[PDB]
Amino acid sequence: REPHILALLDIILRHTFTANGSICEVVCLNFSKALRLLLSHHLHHLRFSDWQSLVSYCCQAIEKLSKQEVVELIYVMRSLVQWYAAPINFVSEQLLKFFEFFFYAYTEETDAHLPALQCLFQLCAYAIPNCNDYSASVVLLVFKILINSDKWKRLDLRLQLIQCLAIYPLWSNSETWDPHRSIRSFNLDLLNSSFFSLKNFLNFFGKRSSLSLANFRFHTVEPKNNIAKLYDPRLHLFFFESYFIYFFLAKLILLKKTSQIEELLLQAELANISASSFSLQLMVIITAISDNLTNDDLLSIQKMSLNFTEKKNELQSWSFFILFNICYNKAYSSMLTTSCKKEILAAASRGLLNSVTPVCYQILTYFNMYRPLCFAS
Amino acid sequence: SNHTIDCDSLQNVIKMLESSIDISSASYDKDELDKETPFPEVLSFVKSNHSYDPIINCISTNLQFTISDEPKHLRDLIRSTHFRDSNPLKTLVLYIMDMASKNVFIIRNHQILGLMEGSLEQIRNTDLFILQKYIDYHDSLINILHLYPIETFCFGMSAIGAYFLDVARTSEPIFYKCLEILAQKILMNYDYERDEVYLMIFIKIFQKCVHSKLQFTDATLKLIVKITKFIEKVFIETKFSLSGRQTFLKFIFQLHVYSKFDYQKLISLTLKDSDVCVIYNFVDDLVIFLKKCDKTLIEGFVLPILSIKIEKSLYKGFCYLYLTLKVFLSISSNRSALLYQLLKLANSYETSTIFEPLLSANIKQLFRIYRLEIFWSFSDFLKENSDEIILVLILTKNITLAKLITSRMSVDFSEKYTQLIPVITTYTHLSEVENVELLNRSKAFLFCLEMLKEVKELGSTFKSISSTSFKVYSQLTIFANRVSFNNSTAIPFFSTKSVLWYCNRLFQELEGFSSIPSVIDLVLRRLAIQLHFATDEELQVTISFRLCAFLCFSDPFITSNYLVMIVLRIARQLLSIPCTQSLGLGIARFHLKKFKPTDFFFQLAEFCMDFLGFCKMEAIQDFYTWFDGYVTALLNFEYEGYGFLRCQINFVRSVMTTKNEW
Repeated sequence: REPHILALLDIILRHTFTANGSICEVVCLNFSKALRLLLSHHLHHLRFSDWQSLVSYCCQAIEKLSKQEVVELIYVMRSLVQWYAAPINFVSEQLLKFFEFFFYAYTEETDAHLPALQCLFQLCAYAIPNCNDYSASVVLLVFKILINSDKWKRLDLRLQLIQCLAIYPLWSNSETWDPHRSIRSFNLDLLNSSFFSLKNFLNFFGKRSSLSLANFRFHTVEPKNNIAKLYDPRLHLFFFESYFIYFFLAKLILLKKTSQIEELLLQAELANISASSFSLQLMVIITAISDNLTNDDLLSIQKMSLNFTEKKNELQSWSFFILFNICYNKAYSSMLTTSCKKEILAAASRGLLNSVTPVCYQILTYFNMYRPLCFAS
Repeated sequence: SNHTIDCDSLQNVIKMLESSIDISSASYDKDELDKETPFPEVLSFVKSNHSYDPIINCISTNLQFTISDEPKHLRDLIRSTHFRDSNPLKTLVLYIMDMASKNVFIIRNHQILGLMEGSLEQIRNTDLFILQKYIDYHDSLINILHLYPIETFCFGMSAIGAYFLDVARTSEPIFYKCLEILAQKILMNYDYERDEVYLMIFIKIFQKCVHSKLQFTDATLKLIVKITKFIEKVFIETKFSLSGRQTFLKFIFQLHVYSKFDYQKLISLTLKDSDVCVIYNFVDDLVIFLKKCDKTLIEGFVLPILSIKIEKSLYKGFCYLYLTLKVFLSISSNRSALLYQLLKLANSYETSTIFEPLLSANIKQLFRIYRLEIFWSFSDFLKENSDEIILVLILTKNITLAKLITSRMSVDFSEKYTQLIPVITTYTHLSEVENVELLNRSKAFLFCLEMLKEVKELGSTFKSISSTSFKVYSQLTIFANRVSFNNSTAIPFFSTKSVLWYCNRLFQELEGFSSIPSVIDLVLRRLAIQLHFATDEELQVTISFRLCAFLCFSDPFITSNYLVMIVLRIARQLLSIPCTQSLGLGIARFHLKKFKPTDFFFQLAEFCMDFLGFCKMEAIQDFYTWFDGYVTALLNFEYEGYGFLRCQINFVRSVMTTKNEW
């Protein structure tokens, strides 16, 4: 019976509150998976008290942890996350207590720890305001795991690391509470390793421009944080979320200058394609924070024009992303830079006569559209 | 203006677009042409049926059907819509035959706990079934849903909306059949109907039906019994559902009727959830439930709900509690109690460390909160607070505890007693029932203590009928915009006749000293400033009732220019408060009557622009008639002539002012 199934799930959660000894419990893991197959969350026989018991059971099992038992713990974490009834602060505290022993011997690439990471992210989603100490500890652990994954060359690993880092106000708080700017430089280096991993054939180009259905400054997804609420809303339509994965991988270091990006722009102008893409991703949200000179903005616009004149698709796309950031920039661009961006948009519109060069209109949407405060003449 | 040539050009453009064939796009173009009209739709339907097999095409067709249903509610648009008349249902059967043919198919009750991948597909499928039923023209739909698989309706909540589409209120039999089908589904598969998502959707649909029509929630005893049985489930009893449970509690609070949820229970549930968003939403729901029912059970408990907890503040559960306390401070009832709760929760230090969490500086700060509200358990700022604290303790029964504290306070007991003697005699008069500048300041402090910390926090509108003149001033404050039987949260002490004795004592004390208009002016200004301009509505109304009662005890000497002027300034301050504007409108008129002979005028004319004609209308009309009489009284002599009040009152009264006076 399904109510009996939920009762058995509650009983198994209560039993898992103990360390369960050294038994492999492979058959127990299979039984738990079968129980979670139906009415895992979703049932009238489960209890919020039973949900708290399951959360404590997950914490205790992770404490006693270190194969089949790993899958059982992953299923328990998934069921606990499915339980919508749980105290956010208590859930975060229990998740941190479990994550202590979890990071004592952790495997981020393993899918068994993936449900644990998802449960920790669910706890931290509401734990940014509540119980910020355990949330900060979990954020530091997630940053270390993201660096470890970025060391690997798998594109999916880079995407998962970027998502875990964005799982992002906790990351911003940790960066603000980091011991020194050297920690920020180390985070930037880890994100650079992630971008290098994303340079493999398993991932698309990192320029991240001409996003599908990108309505600039229209709806949302400009700064990826409600508090920031920056301008230049870049929108993806998964036609693009496929490019937006690499865009977020780059924004792992582009969003924060590690955002005074004036000296960062001065020192990072290496004219590299990946560097150009990272700068383009950074500019739209860090223009005001950088407080760079108008000459710097004009030089960035000129570099974008030069890279767009290059026949390379990646360089031209990075230039288009930089131009889109400039058109809707948190800082006031120079009038000459604005005219140069208008000329670049005119060239893009001329190239739009050919169907291959949609991309042109999507690139610099705020420039393609009537950007606010621009001279009408 | 608009020209028919433009319409003809638009029609020609539509025809040209129809010529340029672009399946779903062609159907959308045909729908646009049909809308522009007030056949091609049949051709578009045939084209769609040529490729009706694909699932993506089916989802697109369902979305198009939803849009076509929206056309009756698009371009206002609910009624007299441009698109509703633009799109006619006539001759649509040929174009709907292919859609109906494609509509044929030939664990938890939600597809996904989070954002389901393509749940809009199932939602639009249910909407397209509803649109087909509507275009055809409710028990048949219920029977079809019962025969249909559970997962099909469980994928999207729109099916529940379809259940809301059926006339449950008009035909209670349909609702009973739906409830029986749900019970049978639960019996056959416990998890199929045991999921909180479907139950919450059904409860929300029932609440929406009750709110829309008075027929719903009446004669629904079987529905209420089924809802209680659903609440009788183990998960419902244990609240295993948090965002869903919070939403259900909020909906119950919004919906006066008998249920298993209460305001105190709602507050307890809000405090139970450690999520800040859920607690804030439940507090907002309770506040919405406020101002429409007695909130004494919540306002009284607000004061002790918030207390200092550094360990919880590290977990920020105390931060959520402080946010709830701030919300309750924004709530009208028991503003002083809310301020006391906030002060108790706050540490009175490290304000910059708090950095105004959840968005204090000047008025909402703990200092101003303690200034406006003083609560008794019964560094330099510490001593400043301890002065009033020891005043309270010597004003309290624990005399020996106060003496011990003063011995530990490095302050002599008699040193404070020299100035606290007036409070001593004040609360000795309070305890008994049914029975020269320094002295003037002492009697002023006694009058203030009669005004504040002694007057009932919930003062009854009705007053003592001991004095016929008191009834006269009660009439003068009740003939205009008066609402009687105005209650509040808590009553510390009521029916204090001793104040009248004070009115007799001051006139005979120290050759009339402490009965001067000046000292009562200081007392009234002190109490009005104690009413901070940012305080909530209920405390403002309570303080207004207090000062109106004090002006009732006031003598004719308060009719002097400065006294009455400060009185009307405070009255305008009350008028700015929305809830207390009713009382202020009434309390103004007598003070205008007293000021007008003394004003014989620039100040009177400047204050004349205090009307409500910009920003209960019958009460305002009565006050406008009174003001018309008053301004005619001012006009008959027209000594200064700078009032310009006749036209000013005529315009707001909505009486056609004459040209001559204009």
